[PDB]
Amino acid sequence: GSSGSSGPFIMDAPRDLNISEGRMAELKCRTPPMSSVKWLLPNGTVLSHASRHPRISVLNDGTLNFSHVLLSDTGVYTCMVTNVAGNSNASAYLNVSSGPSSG
Repeated sequence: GSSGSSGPFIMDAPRDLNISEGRMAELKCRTPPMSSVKWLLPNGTVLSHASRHPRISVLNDGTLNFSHVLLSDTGVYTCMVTNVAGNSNASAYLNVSSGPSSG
């Protein structure tokens, strides 16, 4: 993001999230109309609306849902945003702990 008040072309940017393994997670991310939204994985790859990934599903708004995060999914994700006006991207970390959140 650059100096100013408006900022990048991301109404909503993702932030470090903490979830357990085998649960539904989501990355807060909002993108404007007529824009290319995607997500890069810490494993060396990128997904997008087109992608037919079962777990990693990119919603319209531009949110990254996870049917069930795995201990191997733990890492850092980056959301790319390309628009005829400008280009911007954000990052975030996802923690996956094996087992539920109870005693």
